[PDB]
Order: sequence, then C-alpha cells, then structure tokens
Amino acid sequence: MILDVDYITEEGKPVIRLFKKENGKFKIEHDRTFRPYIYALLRDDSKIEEVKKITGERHGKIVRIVDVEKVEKKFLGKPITVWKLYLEHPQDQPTIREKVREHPAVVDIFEYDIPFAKRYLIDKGLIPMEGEEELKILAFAIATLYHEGEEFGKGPIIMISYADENEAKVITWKNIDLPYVEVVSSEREMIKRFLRIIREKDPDIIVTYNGDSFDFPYLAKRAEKLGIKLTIGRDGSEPKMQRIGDMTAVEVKGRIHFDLYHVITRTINLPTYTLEAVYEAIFGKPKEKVYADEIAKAWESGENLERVAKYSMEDAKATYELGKEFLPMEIQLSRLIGQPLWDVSRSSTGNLVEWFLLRKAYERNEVAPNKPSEEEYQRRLRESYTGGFVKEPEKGLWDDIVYLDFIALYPSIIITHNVSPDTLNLEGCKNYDIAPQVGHKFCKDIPGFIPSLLGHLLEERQKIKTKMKETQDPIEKILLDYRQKAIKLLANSFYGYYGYAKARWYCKECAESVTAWGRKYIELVWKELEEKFGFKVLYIDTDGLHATIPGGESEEIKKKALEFVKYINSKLPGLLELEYEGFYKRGFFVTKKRYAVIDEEGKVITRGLEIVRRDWSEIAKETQARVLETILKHGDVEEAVRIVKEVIQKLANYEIPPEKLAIYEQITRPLHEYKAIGPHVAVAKKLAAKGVKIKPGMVIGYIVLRGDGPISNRAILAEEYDPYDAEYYIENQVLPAVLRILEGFGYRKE
DNA sequence: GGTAAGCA
DNA sequence: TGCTTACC
Repeated sequence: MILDVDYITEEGKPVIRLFKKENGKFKIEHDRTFRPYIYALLRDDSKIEEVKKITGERHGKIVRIVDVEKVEKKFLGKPITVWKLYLEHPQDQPTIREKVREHPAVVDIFEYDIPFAKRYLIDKGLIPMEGEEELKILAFAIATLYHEGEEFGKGPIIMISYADENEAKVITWKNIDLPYVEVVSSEREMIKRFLRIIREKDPDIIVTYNGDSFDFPYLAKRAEKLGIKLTIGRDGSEPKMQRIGDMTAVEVKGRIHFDLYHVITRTINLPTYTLEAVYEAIFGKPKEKVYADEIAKAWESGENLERVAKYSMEDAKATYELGKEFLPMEIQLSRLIGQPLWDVSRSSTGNLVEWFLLRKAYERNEVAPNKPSEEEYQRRLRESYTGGFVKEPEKGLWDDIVYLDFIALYPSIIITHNVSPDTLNLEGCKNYDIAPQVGHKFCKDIPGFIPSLLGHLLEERQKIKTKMKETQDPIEKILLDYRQKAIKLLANSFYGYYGYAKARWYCKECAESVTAWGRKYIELVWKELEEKFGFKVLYIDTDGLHATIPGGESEEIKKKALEFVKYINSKLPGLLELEYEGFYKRGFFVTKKRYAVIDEEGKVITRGLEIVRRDWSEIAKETQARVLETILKHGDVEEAVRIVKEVIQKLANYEIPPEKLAIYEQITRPLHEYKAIGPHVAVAKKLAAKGVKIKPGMVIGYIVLRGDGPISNRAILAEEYDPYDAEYYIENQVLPAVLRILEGFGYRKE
C-alpha cells in the first residue's frame, strides 16, 4: 500500500517517489515520466502560437513552456475548450502563470497551485492506505527537566518512553530499578538507544500526542547540542518541519508521523485537551499527571523517580492506545479522500472536501475553480445568510416528551433539490426547484456535481449499513463501521464547505438555499404535528422537534408519535425523512439551546446549561446537576432548596476542595492583539511575563483568590492552588447557576 | 456554518 | 461592547 509521496529535483527535472509497503517489504518507487502543467483559457485559440512562446525566470535561469495540447474539458457542467500548458519543473508554475495572465488573449488560467505530488496521486488515480497490510505502529513520549525561567530547550531530556502492541518501556539515565526501565550512561546515550529502537522496530507509523509542536522540536534542540543526527527516517534522514496551514507540522521520510492532538481536537469536544483528560474521556479508567515542578525535585533528590518513570511509561502506553483507536477512522478518510494520512490527519474538514472534489473533478473531466483572491476572500467574509430555525421554548416542566429529527437533513436537501453552483440559475433549463424565501432556481435535468457525489456517498454508506446487518464475520463488521463513519463525516461537511470563504467551489446561494429548505421542512412538520395530530411542539432547533400531548397517556403519545412519522414521510419529497429518536419521561426547557430531559431509565441529557460549560466552576455545575436531578426524577423541591443551601455553608467554611473552584477559558488570540483584558487573560499575561509559552488554543484555569479589587488580577492559576472569594463563587456562580432552573418556580435569592 | 445565552 | 462557548 502507498504510505506517502513526494518529489526531488534530479538534475533540473522532477522525480516522483512513491513510498510503498507491499507484502511486508517497504519499497521506494521512482517515476520520471510525470509532467507539471496548468490550464489557460484563450479568447482566440489561434493566438496559441504566441502564448506557446511565453517565458519566465527562476534562480537566474530562463524558463519556458515545454509543450502544449488542446483539450476539451468542462467548467461547472458547461463544455469548455482550454489549452494544457506543460512545463518542466513544478516550481516553474508561479513564474509562468504570472506572465501568461498579462497576455490579452488569455482570459484566465486554472489548476496552477496544486502541489506536484498531489497531482500525481489524483491523475494516476492512486489511493493511499489501500489493500491488506499490517502496518507497524510505534508510539512515543518524552520528559523534560523544566525550570520556570528557562528557555525552550535548555533543560535536558530526562526520559524517552515508547509503546507497542507487545511491549512498552522507558529509557532514562539515572538509576531506576524497574523491569520496563532501561538505565543508560547519559542523555546522549538515551537518544542513541531511542534511534536504535526505532531502527529495530521499523515502524510504518510513528504516533505521538503533541509531537509536531513539542516532542520532535525538543529532540532536535538537544540532538543539536549533543551532536547527534536523528536518523528516524527510513531514508536515514532527520525529522523535517513542514508548514501545512499557518501551523507548522513535522515530517519523517518513509514513515508517517501521526500527531493525535490534531485529530482528537476535531473529533470530540472535551473541557481540556491534556493527554490525561482525553484518555479518561475515551476509555474510562484514570491517568494522573506529575507536574514539571514535581519532577525537577525528583531529579535532584533522585529518590522519587519510581513514580516519574511510571508516569512516562503510561504516556507512551496511552498514546499507543489512543493512536490505535483514532487511526482506522483517519486512514479511512485518507482512503476516501485519496491523500496521504500525514496530511489528512492535520487537515480541516473544509480542506478534506476540497481535495475530495479536486480528485472527483479530475475523474469527471471538470476544471477546478480557482482559490479566491485576497479581496474576494475578504468580500466573502463580510457576507452571510440566515441559518437554522430555533423556536422559543414552551418553558417549564413537561411529562412524556418525544424527540423527532430528520435523517441527514442538509445532505438530503442538497441531493434531492440538486443544490450546487453548476445548477444554480442555468439558462433555459426545463425543470427546476425554487429556494424558499431566497428564490434561487436549481436546475434538475442533469444532476449537479456535488449533489451527484453525495448520492454516491450516501448510496455506498447505505450499502455498508445493510451489509453490516447481514454480515457474519465480526472482523469486517468493525472495518465496515469505520468506512461508514468516514463517509458520514465527509457527507455532512458539504453544507459547511459551500459557505467556506477559502473554498474553490464556494456557493453562498447554495448554502443559503439548503438552510432555506431546512426551515421550510421543519416548519411543515411543526404545523402538521399540532394541527392534524393534536401534539404540542415544545421546542425546535434546526434538525428536530420536541413534542407531547399535554396530560396524555405515555403509551398513547408513543403510539401516535410512530404514526406521525409514518404519515409525514409520505408527504416529504426525495430523501427527506423524519424519524422517532426517543422518549423522555420528563423535560425542562430553560431557554433556546439550553434544556434538560430525563429518559425512562433515569439518565439525564443536559444540553447548553452550565453543567457542560468550561467557563463555569465545577461547584456550580455539581450543585446545578443535583437541583435538576431532584426536579426531573420527582418533585422533591423541598430538599432541592436544602441541597444548594448546604453548599453555601461548605463554600463559606472553605470546606470545598480545589479543581471544583477552577474556571477554564481558552486564549483565542496573541496576547498583544487583545483589546480587552479578562480574568483568564491577566493570568496568562503575567505568566508570559516570566517567559512562559502561551500560544493560541491554550486553555488555562484561573481560581479567584480572596481579596479586594479587579476580578482579573485576583485570579491565580488553577494548576497550583494556595494552601478564594466566597462572595464570587456564591453570588456570581452557584446562585446564578441554580437560579436558572428555580427562576421558573418563582424563587428569589433565598 | 449560523443561532443564541451569558459575563463585566 | 468584548468575549466565550455551546447547539444543530
């Protein structure tokens, strides 16, 4: 199977290399046959003989168009005649493009800034991570002797742990007596053993957690000072930093660096994204953290290292397990998109759709629209449309509730109303559907580019689901499940893609119309659910409704609910389908986007309320959860008021622990660009004053300390407490939190 | 990707 | 307001 691709300049000409892995043997495969090119649309096709002779320059030398062919393609469905300008080297494309645009007989030019190795994959129709191959995986993590004032790198690497399917060890240079620890002469020899372990194991994939930003760049700094070449690549080569977005990733030749941190952040939505937090949130069992302050003492003392070694071992072990679970999802995306895992694993869903289209656009002989210009991109940002409909809830406590939602609303709208730029407002098209409220016409004679592709996706997904039901072997059952999950992720990325400012196939009018149809079909079911079935729709948000027959018998509300979806689906066009999602014994609707329901088994789904927020104290979440609990389960509002008043005294007596006092707030900008200082900013601003590495995306916790003055300067880091203002955590957190529910019951501050 | 509730 | 985070 193909693991990666690249090119190298062999005496001025470009050579594609395919890093394969076939039946156990890893083998590089070269190719010199492939030619870089671009497209040029001419006003006068006779003026080709002039354009053929255009010439640029690069690093002193003179550059020209090696060849030219007249090809007929399509553009947004319509047939187009375009000339294919072949060059010699892919880095000639920037200079030639410029000079060809200037020409008056050239209208525009397309597919010019597509990386050369990616052309190869698309054009040759090759797909990474195909076929049956047992890839060797190896996770690893390091440990640094950090002091609070020290720069990045000055501290020695203390440990390097690595994990595997068979074993999981640690490598250090102090004397730790454990079966998994490996004692070594020095830092120098630690790094050396690591490199040997990598050569011995020979991993097809190297897994890490935060490798791109921390693990690898730290190694590099140390290996520089110790004069050691990090021979990690199969080419014998070192890890190379390669920019992909504004982000700077890390690359290893012949192997696949797989940083989990990127994939994780976009898959789930946890409070904090430390390795410890993520591990528990996936599997269940715990994993503690030993801080850099605690380890530095353990290094000087040299007696506490029994546990620090245990910590490092678990990081590698963790990373491997996490890695092992998140990989098949990511390798299936790579297989579906048709790009190397390394990129996919660091690629936004927007981009994933982009590349998916580019490939399919080739397969259909369609010329890809160009990226937006700087002005267009900016003019696209200052442009919007209305989104989903959200009903003001019928507030209060309600019995016997039902949830009904659409199966893949937006995909079904797209597919069945043929929504795409290549069908928008076509001239003299026979049949079309009009967009509600916004009035965009969509031709339905020939199925549009994107709609057509969603069809194939959902059809295949639909084929897998029926295959899973009917399959016997429980191995393929799991692999099927991953394919089907990947197609889902891609399938639901199209609506967002349409309004993505950097999108080649950006189509605001498409996005607007999908939304438009959404509201129509939801408001239909709404009016139809009450006026013809007697239900009372309590709340709505885009995709689904809550309903009930106020006072009615449980089993009747269910019986009629099933009947309503059986009737309404007959009224809905194409793929637009509604379903019976589930039943909830009670439900409490506070505001829009904020409510709680409780199933027949006793579990409570809380959405939007402080319970699931980061920027609220866990004492406020815990208290509020018990207030909800004691209202949803049964009317014990008497002890409910005692539950919260019991917490006021414990919070007053300083009897409540730390962590339950921590408030988390992400830093979304550079500290310089902040125009208004908050509490989480003032903490991270004074940390950076002591040389600490505060970057965007970093979620810090601030506990408020008892004093008097500004709320921001009184907040100290939550990671290290002071062995807090009781007025804040009561009157500005727990009380407001609990009030949100009890407000409807009429309670004041009591 | 738009809709929406909150804190000083 | 500036700001943050959740919802679909």
